[PDB]
Amino acid sequence: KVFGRCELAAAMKRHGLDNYRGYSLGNWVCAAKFESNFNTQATNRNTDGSTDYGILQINSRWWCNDGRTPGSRNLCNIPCSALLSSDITASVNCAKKIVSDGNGMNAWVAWRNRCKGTDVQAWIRGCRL
Ligand SMILES: [Cl-]
Ligand SMILES: [Cl-]
Ligand code: NA
Ligand code: NA
Repeated sequence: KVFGRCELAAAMKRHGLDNYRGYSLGNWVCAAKFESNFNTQATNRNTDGSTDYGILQINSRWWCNDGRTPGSRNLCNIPCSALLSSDITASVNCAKKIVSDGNGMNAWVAWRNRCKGTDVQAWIRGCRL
């Protein structure tokens, strides 16, 4: 599913991401835009052989099991395919674990390079939330 901007913002609010660990909703919408273009089906392979999955591009080396990333961890205890669903629950629940692991949203490269230090509020402007 390809979300609209305000549709995704509302879904992330419903799932508890607004101000989660101090990150306002716009941060999460901005990260999703540049990680996946709001497409839950997005996948991208990394040089080390791991793969990133879903709307927030969660990596199989640490967070999910895809059956082809040797020695990796499954810290979210889920198959990576669950992160491609039109229902974002599994992606949100795993993202909450990631953002709590000490490095905050710096775990998402696109957030650090394209959202951090910008007016992220703009990503939720106009939306009914
Ligand atoms: Cl959803
Ligand atoms: Cl933080
Ligand atoms: Na915001
Ligand atoms: Na893994």
